Amino acid sequence: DVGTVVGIDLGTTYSCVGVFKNGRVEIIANDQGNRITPSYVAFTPEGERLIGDAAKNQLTPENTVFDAKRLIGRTWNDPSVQQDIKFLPFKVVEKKTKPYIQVDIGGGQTKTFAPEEISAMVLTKMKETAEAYLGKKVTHAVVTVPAYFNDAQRQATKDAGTIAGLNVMRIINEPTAAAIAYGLDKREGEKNILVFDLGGGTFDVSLLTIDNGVFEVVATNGDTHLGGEDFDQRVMEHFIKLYKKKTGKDVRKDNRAVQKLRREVEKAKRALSSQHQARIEIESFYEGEDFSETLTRAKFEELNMDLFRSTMKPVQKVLEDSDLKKSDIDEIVLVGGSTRIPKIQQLVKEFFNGKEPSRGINPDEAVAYGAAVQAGVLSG
Ligand SMILES: Nc1ncnc2c1nc(Br)n2[C@@H]1O[C@H](CO)[C@@H](O)[C@H]1O
Repeated sequence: DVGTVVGIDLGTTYSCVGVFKNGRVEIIANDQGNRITPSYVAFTPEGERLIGDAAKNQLTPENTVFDAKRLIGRTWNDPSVQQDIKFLPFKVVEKKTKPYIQVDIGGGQTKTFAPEEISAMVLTKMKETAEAYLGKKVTHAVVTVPAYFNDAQRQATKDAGTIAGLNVMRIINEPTAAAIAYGLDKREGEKNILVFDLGGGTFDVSLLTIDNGVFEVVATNGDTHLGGEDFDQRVMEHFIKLYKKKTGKDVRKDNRAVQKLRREVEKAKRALSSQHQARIEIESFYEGEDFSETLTRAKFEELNMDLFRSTMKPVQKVLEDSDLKKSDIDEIVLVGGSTRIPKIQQLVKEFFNGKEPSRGINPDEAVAYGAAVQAGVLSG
């Protein structure tokens, strides 16, 4: 009837899908062998619709859609939308009071998609990912949303699901799913949970309270324009300025050379979470002339220190807005791949006077894991 219910984390930049199979949560890998899929849609001049990794990694930016999560369930005239469309390379128009995305789907053919139709495309990819894994059709799902999502934003995420052919049984808050994944629900008494979520493009701090398996979101903070990509971009600036000093050339003149460096800078960033040095390598790069340079963990930290330190400010504001002190935090939950960064981990620990955060689940998978825990109960 309800079949195997899937747990889907529908993120701004990345998405993740999990299932409960043979007594445990399984985080499913896509057709590219990745356990997280970029929340990207691209259209090639030939007319092919690309979703995920193929859409993000395609060398080309007017016909590449991403960050639909910033527009979903919002009106065109929403000041947040108006501010956001200034940074989006694709066209956004007013249609049916909403911010519809306009793209050439190939051969000069123009189409408009509501932000829930783009999220539906990402959700279809997640569903295809789970169906390939399970060997059968998926009809039902548990989809997570940020704790601050209002009525319209939650309904539009439910609508995205319906378009993708999914019955979104439950909409669950992302920090709550993160807490469920660490088994913080299975505890007795009253506990205060600080969820520190540093994603690809958004930073969210949530103060939750657990009272006998029952969660309550007390206060939320963060910065909607601070995430992992901002860290990639700081590294990008360093290498663009250095290539200017070493060759007198301007890398930014070739868009594909920028995308190549962006992909290499992102791989290097991930490597510096485990090791102390990473090398970037690109052929030919720019004007046939090759690219080979190194990045140290210490330099990455120095290029991003102000952005890293800025994350402590909303943590202070949630504590105040919940009338709590550092001593009142029983559990610290780290969410998002960016929390793998050793300096981010050091900063959060020292802010909580040596208190160690929960560890076990990968922070980039915790929300889909928690969603897959709830999906399991619902599957039976
Ligand atoms: N190991 C890691 N070290 C540093 N960053 C990482 C890591 N893994 C992931 Br995934 N990321 C970044 O997290 C964001 C998505 O949540 C993206 O910007 C990713 O680049």
